[PDB]
Amino acid sequence: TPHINAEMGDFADVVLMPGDPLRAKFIAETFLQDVREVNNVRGMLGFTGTYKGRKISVMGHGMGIPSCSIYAKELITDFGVKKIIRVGSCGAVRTDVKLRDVVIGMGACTDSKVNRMRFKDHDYAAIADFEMTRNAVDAAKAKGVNVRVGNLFSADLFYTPDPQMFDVMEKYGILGVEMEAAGIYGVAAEFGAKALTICTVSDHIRTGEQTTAAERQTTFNDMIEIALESVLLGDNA
Amino acid sequence: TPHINAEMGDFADVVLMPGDPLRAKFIAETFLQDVREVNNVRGMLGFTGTYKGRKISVMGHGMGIPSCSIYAKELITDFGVKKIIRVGSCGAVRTDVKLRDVVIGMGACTDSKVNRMRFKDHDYAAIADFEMTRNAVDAAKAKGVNVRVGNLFSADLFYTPDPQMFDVMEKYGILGVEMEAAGIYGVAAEFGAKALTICTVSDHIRTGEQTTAAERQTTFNDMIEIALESVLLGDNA
Amino acid sequence: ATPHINAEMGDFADVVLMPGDPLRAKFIAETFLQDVREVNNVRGMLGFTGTYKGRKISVMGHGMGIPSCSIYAKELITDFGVKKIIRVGSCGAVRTDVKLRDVVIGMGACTDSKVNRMRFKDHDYAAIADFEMTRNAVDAAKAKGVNVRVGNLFSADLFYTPDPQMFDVMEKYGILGVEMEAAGIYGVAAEFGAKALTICTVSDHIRTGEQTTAAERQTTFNDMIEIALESVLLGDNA
Amino acid sequence: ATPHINAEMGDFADVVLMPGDPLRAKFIAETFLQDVREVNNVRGMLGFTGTYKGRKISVMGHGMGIPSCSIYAKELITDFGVKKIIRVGSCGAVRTDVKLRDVVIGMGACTDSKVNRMRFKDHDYAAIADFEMTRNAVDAAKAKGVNVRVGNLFSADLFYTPDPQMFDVMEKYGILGVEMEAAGIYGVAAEFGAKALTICTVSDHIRTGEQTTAAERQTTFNDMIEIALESVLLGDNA
Amino acid sequence: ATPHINAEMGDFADVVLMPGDPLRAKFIAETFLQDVREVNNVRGMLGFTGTYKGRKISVMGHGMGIPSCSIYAKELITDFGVKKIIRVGSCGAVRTDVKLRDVVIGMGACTDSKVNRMRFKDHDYAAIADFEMTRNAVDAAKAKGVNVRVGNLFSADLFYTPDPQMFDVMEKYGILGVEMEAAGIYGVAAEFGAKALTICTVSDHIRTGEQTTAAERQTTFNDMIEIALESVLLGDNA
Amino acid sequence: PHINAEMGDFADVVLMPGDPLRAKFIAETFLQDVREVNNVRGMLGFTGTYKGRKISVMGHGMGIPSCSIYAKELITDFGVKKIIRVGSCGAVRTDVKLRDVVIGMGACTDSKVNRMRFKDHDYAAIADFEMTRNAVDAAKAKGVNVRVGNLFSADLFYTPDPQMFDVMEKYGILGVEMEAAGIYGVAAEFGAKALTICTVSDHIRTGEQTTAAERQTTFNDMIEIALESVLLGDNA
Ligand SMILES: O=c1[nH]cnc2c(C[N@@H+]3C[C@H](CO)[C@@H](O)C3)c[nH]c12
Ligand SMILES: O=c1[nH]cnc2c(C[N@@H+]3C[C@H](CO)[C@@H](O)C3)c[nH]c12
Ligand SMILES: O=c1[nH]cnc2c(C[N@@H+]3C[C@H](CO)[C@@H](O)C3)c[nH]c12
Ligand SMILES: O=c1[nH]cnc2c(C[N@@H+]3C[C@H](CO)[C@@H](O)C3)c[nH]c12
Ligand SMILES: O=c1[nH]cnc2c(C[N@@H+]3C[C@H](CO)[C@@H](O)C3)c[nH]c12
Ligand SMILES: O=c1[nH]cnc2c(C[N@@H+]3C[C@H](CO)[C@@H](O)C3)c[nH]c12
Repeated sequence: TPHINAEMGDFADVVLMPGDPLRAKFIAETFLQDVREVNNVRGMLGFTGTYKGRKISVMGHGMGIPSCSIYAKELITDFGVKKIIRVGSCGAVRTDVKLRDVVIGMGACTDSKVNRMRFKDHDYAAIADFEMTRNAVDAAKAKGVNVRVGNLFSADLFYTPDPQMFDVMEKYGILGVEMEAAGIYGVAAEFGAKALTICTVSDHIRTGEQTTAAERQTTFNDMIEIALESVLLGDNA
Repeated sequence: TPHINAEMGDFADVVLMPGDPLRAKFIAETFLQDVREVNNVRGMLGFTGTYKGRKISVMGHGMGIPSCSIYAKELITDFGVKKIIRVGSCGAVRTDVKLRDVVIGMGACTDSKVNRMRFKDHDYAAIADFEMTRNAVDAAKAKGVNVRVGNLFSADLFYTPDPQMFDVMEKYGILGVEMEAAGIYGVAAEFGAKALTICTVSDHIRTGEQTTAAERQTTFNDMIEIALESVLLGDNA
Repeated sequence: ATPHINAEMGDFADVVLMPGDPLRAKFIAETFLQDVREVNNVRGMLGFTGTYKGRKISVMGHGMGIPSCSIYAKELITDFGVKKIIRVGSCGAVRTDVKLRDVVIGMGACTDSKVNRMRFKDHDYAAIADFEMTRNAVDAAKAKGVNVRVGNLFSADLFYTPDPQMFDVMEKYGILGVEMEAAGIYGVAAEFGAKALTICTVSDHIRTGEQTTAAERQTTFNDMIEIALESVLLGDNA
Repeated sequence: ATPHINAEMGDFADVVLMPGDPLRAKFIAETFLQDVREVNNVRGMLGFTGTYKGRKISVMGHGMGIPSCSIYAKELITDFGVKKIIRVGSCGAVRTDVKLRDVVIGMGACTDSKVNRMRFKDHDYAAIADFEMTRNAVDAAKAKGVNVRVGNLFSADLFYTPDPQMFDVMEKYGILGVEMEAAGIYGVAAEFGAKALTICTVSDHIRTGEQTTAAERQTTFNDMIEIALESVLLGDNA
Repeated sequence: ATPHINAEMGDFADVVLMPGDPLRAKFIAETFLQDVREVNNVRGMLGFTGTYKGRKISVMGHGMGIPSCSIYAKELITDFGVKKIIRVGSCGAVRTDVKLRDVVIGMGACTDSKVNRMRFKDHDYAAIADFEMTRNAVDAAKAKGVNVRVGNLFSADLFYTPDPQMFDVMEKYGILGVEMEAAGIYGVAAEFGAKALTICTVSDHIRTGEQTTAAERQTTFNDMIEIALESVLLGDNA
Repeated sequence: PHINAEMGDFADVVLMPGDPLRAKFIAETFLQDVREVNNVRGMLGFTGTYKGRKISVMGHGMGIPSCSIYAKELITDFGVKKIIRVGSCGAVRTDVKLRDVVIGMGACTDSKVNRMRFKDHDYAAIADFEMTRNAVDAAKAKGVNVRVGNLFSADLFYTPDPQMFDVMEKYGILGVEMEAAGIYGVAAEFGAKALTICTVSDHIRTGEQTTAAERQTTFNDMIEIALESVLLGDNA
């Protein structure tokens, strides 16, 4: 394809995907052994290595539902990928969610039309795989990292013309605003694979508190430990 | 209210709700001790008793999203109910789902407009509470009952003018078609409570197999054992 | 053979009155009809057949909301040969000039349900009653000396609506009562080639909170039933 | 004055018949009314006032389509005090049992326009006629010996539709005629607190392709006009 | 042979100027063309053909609103061989920097109609003009010394809108004028493989309340006509 | 969070491909005195001169949600007046061929973004007229045949509704890409100007495809046209 210049075999059966290809590089270099770069078309870096002896890939998916939908579809159909774990950032709308909290999207709401296009303009509930979600919760408990599990909201406009929607999201308990989960979940169902999104809170939409671009690139490590350990728990169940 | 003729305290903090009030009567009489009838307005029978010493209520919610939304809302706001477990029936679209299989709706798709009305016409992912879902999966393992966990589809028209939509549901891995879960999940989120739907497959939309009215009323009991045992798991943290 | 109705063909009259509440159906049958038999009780959704002034009449609950009544209406028509359904409901008022216990006739029913969009290529289906059944009801009310208003109902999906401002829009557009069923019954009647009408008694005022008791709703809205039954006789004789 | 009507208050009767075609309005005024004066001609949209059997009546074109007729109907109601509008239209049939020159009465009007969604918070507004006006029309037809059907019209935005399959849906749902205006007139009437009814003569059959000529539509659809005018007299007399 | 146009193939030029108002079409033809003949008068929708500087040109009313103009535009294209339509309309301004009598050129047209959703599987169809026709109009305006703005129109279905707040949105997004047709004409031109452009003169200012008279709209918006006619000659000579 | 540059680092005109490596190629190949001004998330951006005139080029990533972020921030935070997207697209018409250049006077879409801006009505996502004319005139001067008309900005490359391509073809859509309608909505929202010019990299019907290297470094016509169009705009 125009998007992935790898050969079949180059990816593991599980791929962790941040939006930022530079965070994918940092993740692979910091957590994995015997790392090879396996993709670089359009600068969208992907890598394969081992974590505690288990093959794991890590590859950026870019920002937004249309970008990540391409990469996730191709990994599943063209490279045999079974599980995708998005390891993202997100913005908090709830006053009881703080910067650097880790949130797990058992569901993802969205203002995109992509799932309506798949589902005859009805409401498709964009959900994670249950066992992957359980694995992540159990991994977080073993690492002593607090998590909340619930709904994300995958937005199409970061610079939204309707900020009042944040109040609606908050009323409905949305844990974090990001731009991808509902898309990845729709692709996973469409093409018969499994996915989960875990995010670290990088911005507070109410308070204005934020992290730097450097922090987002190299500093959200709890979520990656949880993600990797969750894979091992899923293998051994 | 016009729908419930009970006093606060008459209901437990957890209520199991089938659509059929006669199934509610059967559940209470068969599984609970010291049962009392606490509601009978419009014939929508509700009961309260104990299960292994633990206070539990069971009450009908009627058919369809508009019916069950009324009862779920009132139990939460007027009677202090913290958890609702819908114990329903459903129609299968998948070739690997059989009559009497028990399915757990971690999400519920829908063709209703009710969540759009709540959510500014965007896609609200109607999801169960994660811990209640985990409790149900764990209770099923302990009871030796096979389950599948994933998406239900809550339909507004049992007699649908669009049977092709079943093919779409199948392609997206929908485990069962019922008429309520998405509405119950929307209410639970709106009013700050927790819910889960567990259903027994009563019809197969592809094979044409159907159970009788009597079977639906009194024979789908694995789901009830799972529901009740899941409550006890939830209490024990 | 259906999961919803445990009757045999023949058990229902060609005209069925339908309240949402099966206990109201029981009260209607026992109060207004002779030689009554119970003909359905699956899911507690009581139905009955008797005679009114010698004419066969059935009365059966349809439950709350469009998805509930759609199932029962469809089955009565296709499986039991029912020609006419008259919903005999309650409703909540939004207009200042509509009062508790007024009787309102839904020539049309607006809705916030998606069911008619599903039937009609996502366009606007005008959910309307049968014209002659509507005329029969107006004439029967006139003959009884009971005032009625004839116009639009609004069939809501959420009794506990997250958008109460919509009641203002309903009032501005002259909606006579809010209930939860008419637009669904009208869509089923058109889909399956039968006739329907919804008549409702105002049981609540949505602006003021004025309310009737559960017992009042179940046994006490009699004018609408006399109007419904007499309207059937007018229709037979026309 | 508005850009659309160059008449003075008082120039219109409290009842206005409205065909889409200003030349049919001219025909109606010349053929059925006495003491006629022309009261509007802006944009060629001819309107007239005279008397029928002594009763003041106006007749004015509304143009083709919902956006055109919405402008005229609103202004007549709010600026000229009009109480009742009877659209006297043509329509295209989709049913086999509906034939050229049949008269149909639109107790409701479905639509593929977005205008009533704009008025009604994107829900389904059931665009309905006034009940008494409808009854008056049905009764007048009976007195004139003209067979009518009473039911749903479908008010299309696109005469040359990109979705002819929709006609099959219309036919299933018993749609009596396809025109382009009623649902818009009924929305305006409700919005601004007046009463309206649409009566149409079948001028095309969508299935057989048979079409009446322009001249036949302009000056030959007498039954619907006789029905409309007599229906007004019925409405006056309770 | 259509119900809407009583003309023969060849009666129309390959280019037709279309205002909404048939009386403006008459004024345009009589004022600007030589050897004029009337070629349509069905429904009072006057159409004419003559020459401009020796070049055959037609001018015909399209009526108010998308459904009206969609019928005439389609038939001109498919039945009379028309290749270009230039709508020469009026519009209402929402911007503070747009004044009465300004000429605006609609390289695009937004809309609240459902017609393009019906053509385009309920997605967003960008209703655009033909580029070269747009260029020709800009260049003709420069040659005629007439200031123009080129950008988006908004084609409304409800002149009497229940949502005046939308004007604030239009203004934010730079909408140059509110009219009722352009999006519909552009949708038909794309559907049937022809070319269109809408040029409008500001007749009302929605914020200041300034309004031109019916007479002004009919006969005084002539800069846009000079631009339209000269733009055709440029298009021929490219 | 997305751009690590100071005010003044971008020219008033920015060319934007989706591919940051194509941005690098454009800067290296067509501009002088180039410096890299952004690299956050790998989304490379550069500023240099074309025939003496200051010009920037920066990737926008794939899809409406990605490019809407970059375009917004360039306008509001970096004072950018004109954005010219220099993209690829897939053809659906039989008379549109690989390597053909197409100019999006308008962009249709299946995204909800403009509905969210425009009270759920139809916003006609259009280019700036003069930028469009400049590009057409520049193409004529370069002797490059262009078609000018509607693009279609898709949200799903791997669409579940391939029948829609038939509808696009009927309606004359020149190319399918994933960005224009979003960039045009942002430009209107924040009061700037934009145009999309694309090279056909795929034929959606025939299956003809250019390689990834071809997309990255061989679509020169559209770049020459974009840069020359800027000079025409300066001088008109
Ligand atoms: O405030 C926000 N709104 C929407 N998404 C995010 C995210 C998550 N990301 C990061 C990135 C946009 O900065 C896109 O991939 C989605 C962090 N903060 C926010
Ligand atoms: O085939 C089906 N379609 C939709 N729902 C159900 C259900 C679940 N219920 C049972 C009941 C309708 O029979 C309503 O409460 C939803 C079982 N089978 C089906
Ligand atoms: O305030 C109201 N909102 C909606 N419906 C009703 C009705 C009519 N019914 C009664 C019942 C809900 O109480 C449902 O079947 C529709 C009475 N009051 C109201
Ligand atoms: O075949 C049809 N389709 C839609 N409308 C009409 C009508 C009614 N009119 C007549 C006119 C278009 O001819 C417009 O005002 C609506 C007659 N025939 C048809
Ligand atoms: O304020 C306005 N709103 C909508 N359209 C127009 C127009 C343009 N026309 C004129 C005519 C309505 O007066 C219809 O054909 C559209 C001028 N002013 C306005
Ligand atoms: O076949 C296609 N469908 C949708 N977009 C494109 C494009 C244009 N791009 C390239 C890139 C996806 O390959 C995204 O930025 C939009 C080229 N070919 C196609």
